[PDB]
Amino acid sequence: VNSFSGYLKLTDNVYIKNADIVEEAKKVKPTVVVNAANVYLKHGGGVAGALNKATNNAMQVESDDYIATNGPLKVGGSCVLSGHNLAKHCLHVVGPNVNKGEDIQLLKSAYENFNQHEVLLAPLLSAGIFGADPIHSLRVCVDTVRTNVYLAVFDKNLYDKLVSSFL
Ligand SMILES: O=C(O)C[C@H](NC(=O)c1ncnc2[nH]ccc12)c1ccccn1
Repeated sequence: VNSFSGYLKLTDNVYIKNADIVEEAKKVKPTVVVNAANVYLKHGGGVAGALNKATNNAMQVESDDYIATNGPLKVGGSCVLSGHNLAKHCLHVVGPNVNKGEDIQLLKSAYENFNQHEVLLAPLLSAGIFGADPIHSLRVCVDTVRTNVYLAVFDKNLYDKLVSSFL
C-alpha cells in the first residue's frame, strides 16, 4: 500500500491521473519523481521547467554541477539526482524530442530506466512540447515498464483522450 490518491488503474502496474506532477510530488513526497529532461539537464519548460521552479532553481544548480563533471546524458538515458523538496530522488529521463528531430524508437529505451525503481511518480515521456504522439507513449509505457508507475498528466483534455482511447 502506498500514498497515491485518485489514480485510475490502467494495468497491473500502471496508474494514471489528471494532475500536475509538481502538485502530486509536494503532496506524496514519493521516493522517485521522474523529470522529462534533456541531455544537458537544462530545465527550461514543460515538466522540467515546472519541477525546477518548484525547487527554487536548486535542481538546476545541482544539474549544472552534474553536467560539468559527467557531460551530457544520452537520448534514452537517465541519471539519479536529488528530489530536493519534491521527492527523495529525481530520475532525470531523456525521451526523444520529436521537435528536435530525435529518434522516436528511443522512447522504449527511455522507459526502461523506470524498471530500476520499484515505484515512481512520472509524466508521460515525450508528450507535450516534446512533440511525440501521447497515445503511443502511454502504449510504450505499459508495454515496457514493469515496476509500479503513477502517471500524472497535466492537460485535462489530454488525460480524457488518453483514458478514452486506452486498449
Ligand atoms: O501531461 C502533460 O500535459 C504533458 C507534460 N507536461 C507537464 O506535466 C507540464 N508541462 C508544463 N508545465 C507544467 N507544470 C506542471 C506540470 C507541467 C509533459 C510530459 C513530457 C514532456 C513534456 N511535457
